[PDB]
Amino acid sequence: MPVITLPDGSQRHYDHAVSPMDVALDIGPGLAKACIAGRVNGELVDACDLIENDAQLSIITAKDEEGLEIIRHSCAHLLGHAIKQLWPHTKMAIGPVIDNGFYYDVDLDRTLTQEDVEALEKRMHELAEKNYDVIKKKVSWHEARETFANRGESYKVSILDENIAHDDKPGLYFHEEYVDMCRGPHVPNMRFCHHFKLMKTAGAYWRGDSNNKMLQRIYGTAWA
Repeated sequence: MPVITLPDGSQRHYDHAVSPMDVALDIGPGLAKACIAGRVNGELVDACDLIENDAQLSIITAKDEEGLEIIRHSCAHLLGHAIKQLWPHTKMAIGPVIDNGFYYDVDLDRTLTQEDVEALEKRMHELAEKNYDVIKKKVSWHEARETFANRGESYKVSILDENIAHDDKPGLYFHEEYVDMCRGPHVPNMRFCHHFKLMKTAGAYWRGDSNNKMLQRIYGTAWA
């Protein structure tokens, strides 16, 4: 039975857990439509994450700096969704947000040409424009590992094996048939990710170790 307090001091008593999106909808249709994520007791969370206990809540929109960052991060997932359709054998490594954009390091046997990059961006636009919902599932370390092992995503499995505590609960984000992993937040729907472009590609050793495989880094940027 959380008591939710908004920035303006108004309070909402609930007798069941509610998500930032649930509260946004209770306030108005416009706020719900603009909602990208939320901040609960100082922590950024996805719009679908349940608030079990009392908390200070604010709704994050595309007008917030945090919203822009989330849009950029989700565009990295979009790149994964698209590249796995074009070259299914591609393995996804790390795809973070950077100052003014994002990138994704990938393992594929095709040395990407400019035409390949353009084909990748075209597919990203086609997919984002379908305005599909991003489905989040909080899972155990073991469920996350199984999910990526079944997809043959060895780099994601390596991140779980070496970089994530076994008691951590990774967040899985489903983009239709594609799945990625992150602390997020991520957008609730791809309608928020229509403005982006891919830029250049470069090389980057996996884990910065020259003993490892040289991956291809694909850079892009996105905006509100």
